[PDB]
This record gives sequence, C-alpha cells and structure tokens, in this order.
Amino acid sequence: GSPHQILDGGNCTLIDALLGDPQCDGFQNKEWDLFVERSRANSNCYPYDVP
Amino acid sequence: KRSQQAVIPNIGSRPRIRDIPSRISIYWTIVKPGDILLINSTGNLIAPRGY
Amino acid sequence: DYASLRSLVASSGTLEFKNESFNWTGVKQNGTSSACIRGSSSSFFSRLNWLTSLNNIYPAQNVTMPNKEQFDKLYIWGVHHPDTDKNQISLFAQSSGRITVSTKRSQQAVIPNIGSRPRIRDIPSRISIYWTIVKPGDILLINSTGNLIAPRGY
Ligand SMILES: *[C@@H]1O[C@H](CO)[C@@H](O[C@@H]2O[C@H](CO)[C@@H](O[C@@H]3O[C@H](CO)[C@@H](O)[C@H](O[C@H]4O[C@H](CO)[C@@H](O)[C@H](O)[C@@H]4O)[C@@H]3O)[C@H](O)[C@H]2NC(C)=O)[C@H](O)[C@H]1NC(C)=O
Ligand SMILES: *[C@@H]1O[C@H](CO)[C@@H](O[C@@H]2O[C@H](CO)[C@@H](O[C@@H]3O[C@H](CO)[C@@H](O)[C@H](O[C@H]4O[C@H](CO)[C@@H](O)[C@H](O)[C@@H]4O)[C@@H]3O)[C@H](O)[C@H]2NC(C)=O)[C@H](O)[C@H]1NC(C)=O
Ligand SMILES: *[C@@H]1O[C@H](CO)[C@@H](O[C@@H]2O[C@H](CO)[C@@H](O)[C@H](O)[C@H]2NC(C)=O)[C@H](O)[C@H]1NC(C)=O
Ligand SMILES: *[C@@H]1O[C@H](CO)[C@@H](O[C@@H]2O[C@H](CO)[C@@H](O)[C@H](O)[C@H]2NC(C)=O)[C@H](O)[C@H]1NC(C)=O
Ligand SMILES: *[C@@H]1O[C@H](CO)[C@@H](O[C@@H]2O[C@H](CO)[C@@H](O)[C@H](O)[C@H]2NC(C)=O)[C@H](O)[C@H]1NC(C)=O
Ligand SMILES: *[C@@H]1O[C@H](CO)[C@@H](O)[C@H](O)[C@H]1NC(C)=O
Repeated sequence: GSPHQILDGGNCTLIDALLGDPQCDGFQNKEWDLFVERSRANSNCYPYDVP
Repeated sequence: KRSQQAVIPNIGSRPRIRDIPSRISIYWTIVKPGDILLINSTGNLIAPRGY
Repeated sequence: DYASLRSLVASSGTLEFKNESFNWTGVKQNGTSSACIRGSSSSFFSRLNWLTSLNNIYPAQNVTMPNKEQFDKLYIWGVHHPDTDKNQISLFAQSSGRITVSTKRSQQAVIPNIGSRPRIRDIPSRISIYWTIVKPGDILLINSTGNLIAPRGY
C-alpha cells in the first residue's frame, strides 16, 4: 500500500458505499487509487436493483 | 432474489404470418441454488411447463 | 441509439430520398414550429411529417406500404413527447398515445412520456427518433393512435 492509495472495503460494496449503507458510513468523502472489494461483502439496507 | 423482470403487453396490428396478426415475446430467467422463482401475473402470460 | 443510426447512415453513403404517398385519413398534416424557421416563415423537418388533430378529432391510423422493389428501404419516424397533459389533448385529442411500427420480421412499440424538460429555443417538448428497415418482399405497417411523427418517404 505504499505507492498507491488503497481503500479496503469489507462488508461494503462500492455501490453500497456510494448509496450510504449503514455499514458503509466510514467511506464518506474518501479518495482512492484502487478499491478492493472482498468476497464477504453484503448489503444491510433496503433491497435495490441497478438496471 | 437477485433479479426482476416486469413486462407490459403492447396491443397493435402486425403483418399476418400464417393468418395471425398477434405476436409472442419470449423471455428467460435463471434461478441459482437457494433462490426462489416468483411469477406474478394479471394477464398475457405464457407460462413455463418446467425447467 | 444515436451512434447506431449515425454509423448506418455513414456506411450507406447516400441521402437519396423517394417520396411515398401514405394514406393518412382525417388528420392535419404539415405541422409547423416557431423554432424551425425556413426563410421568414415557420417550418419543420423536411423529411418528417407532423400529424395533429383536425376539428378536435384524431382518428386511429392503420397504414401499410409494401416493398415491391429489389432493395432495402429505410424509414425514419418519430414520437412526440408533450410537456403537459393539456398540450397532449390540444395536439392529439387523447390522453395517451401508442405507436406500433411492424414488419414481418420485427416490431417496435412506443409510448410517449409526458413531462417538463428544459427549454431549447422556447420549447419544453422533445421528439424521439426511430428507424425501421424493410427488405424485399416485406411490408411496413404503422398503427398509431397518437403522438406519431410520420415518414414522408424512404
Ligand atoms: C390494418 O391494416 C392491415 C393491412 O395493412 C390489415 O391486415 C389485413 O387484414 C385482412 C383482413 O383480415 C387480411 O386479409 C386476409 O388475409 C388472408 C390472405 O388473403 C386470408 O386469411 C383472408 O382471406 C379471407 O377473406 C377473403 C375475403 O373475404 C375470403 O375470400 C377468403 O375466403 C377468406 O375468408 C383475408 O384475405 C390481410 O392479410 C391483412 N394484411 C396484412 C396483415 O398485411 C389489418 O386487419 C388492419 N387492422 C385492423 C383493421 O384492425
Ligand atoms: C416546471 O419548472 C420549469 C423549470 O423551472 C419551468 O420552466 C420554465 O417555464 C417558464 C414559463 O414562463 C419559462 O420562462 C420563459 O422562458 C423563455 C426564456 O426566458 C421565454 O419564452 C419567456 O419570456 C416571456 O415571458 C416573460 C414572463 O412574462 C416575459 O418577461 C418575457 O418578455 C417573455 O414574454 C419566459 O421567461 C422558463 O424559461 C422555464 N425554465 C426552464 C425551462 O428552465 C416550467 O414552467 C415549470 N412548470 C411546468 C408545468 O412544466
Ligand atoms: C463484517 O461483519 C462481520 C459479521 O458481523 C463482523 O465480524 C464480527 O461480527 C460479530 C457478529 O456476527 C460481532 O460480534 C463482532 O464484533 C464482529 N467482529 C469485529 C467487529 O471484529 C465484521 O467485523 C464486519 N467487518 C469486517 C471488516 O469483516
Ligand atoms: C390500430 O389500428 C386500428 C384500426 O384503425 C385501431 O382500431 C380502432 O381503435 C379505435 C380506438 O379504440 C376504435 O374506436 C375503432 O373502432 C378501432 N377500429 C376497428 C376495431 O376497426 C387501433 O386503435 C389502432 N391502434 C393500436 C395501438 O392498436
Ligand atoms: C400479484 O399477485 C397478487 C396475488 O394476490 C395480485 O393481488 C390481487 O390483485 C387483484 C387485482 O387487482 C385484486 O382483486 C386482489 O384482491 C389481489 N389479491 C390480494 C391483494 O390478496 C396482484 O394483482 C398481482 N399483481 C400483478 C402485477 O400481477
Ligand atoms: C402537406 O404538404 C404537401 C406538400 O409538401 C401537400 O402535398 C399535402 O397535401 C399537404 N397536406 C395537407 C395540406 O393536409
């Protein structure tokens, strides 16, 4: 993680962070060079469907 | 549990093929293990006979 | 789909147009707009016909055109999107329009969307543009109860 700014998303998908998931409250107003999505990511808010 | 498809029929005259001015639109869906398929219709439904 | 139509027309290589006499009944053709100014008077697109109501009546249309020639024909038509319901009643005498343009191999059905849009040249309305291709031996059927911008040829 030294040369590139890396944002780790656990329990939080990028779309969930963008929308404002209750578990995604720590990603507000954050910048990155690589967003790492984990296999344990889940949603805990209203069900949604991006077309 | 992961996808939705909503369709509304369209009424109008089409050129006759074998003396029929009506048509049929074909759609498909995939259900993974642990998922459930829900069909909710009020009309114009061509149902599946199996999988 | 702007890129698709642009690519089709660019790869075709011609703008040759042949006028066809469609049989529209009980309507008012040759609509005009204040934004489209030709010379000094109001005008519209030359290759597209605007069909409004006549005497507060818009009869349903069912128009056919066969392809008796030996090449493909491209028809460019459109759908009007009035800003408000009052505009829709004042232009097409109905509340909702339905357009169905079909061949023996394809069908396109379209419903207009009423709503306010930002004013370009003092007009809060829009026009969506669609196209259809008719091959030899095929037939083009246009069935519209309203909101139809008709083709003037192929
Ligand atoms: C909108 O307009 C379209 C045409 O653009 C129209 O579709 C046409 O409908 C007619 C009438 O139903 C169809 O004619 C039939 O076609 C076949 C082949 O000929 C036959 O099944 C029928 O023959 C019967 O009728 C004859 C005349 O009485 C009898 O002699 C014979 O024994 C049969 O009883 C008949 O000719 C025609 O094929 C279509 N054309 C198309 C689809 O291109 C449509 O009906 C209009 N829609 C409306 C009014 O809602
Ligand atoms: C929904 O909201 C939209 C957005 O706010 C709104 O659209 C606005 O409608 C007004 C209606 O008057 C537009 O104002 C006109 O716009 C142009 C450009 O300025 C001119 O044609 C008009 O000027 C005439 O009228 C003035 C007022 O009397 C006179 O001073 C002048 O001399 C002219 O006679 C007038 O300013 C406005 O531009 C739009 N704004 C947009 C599209 O961004 C809409 O009406 C709202 N309601 C509905 C039901 O859609
Ligand atoms: C993601 O959620 C899991 C599952 O809740 C969290 O792991 C533990 O969850 C249990 C409840 O099942 C809590 O009691 C623990 O306190 C959680 N462990 C902690 C907070 O260390 C997990 O922490 C969440 N976050 C990540 C990054 O995996
Ligand atoms: C398709 O064209 C037909 C033929 O004109 C239209 O059918 C007419 O519909 C009006 C409005 O409901 C009725 O008053 C007429 O009696 C109908 N004519 C008949 C049954 O011969 C039809 O509306 C057109 N439009 C669509 C979208 O199907
Ligand atoms: C989804 O299925 C339900 C099954 O009940 C439908 O609900 C019924 O809808 C009819 C028609 O409006 C009503 O008369 C019944 O009272 C409803 N039953 C209830 C509320 O238990 C519903 O209409 C279906 N929706 C669609 C889009 O097909
Ligand atoms: C519309 O204009 C054309 C010529 O561009 C004319 O042939 C046709 O009759 C007109 N339709 C009317 C006046 O309804």
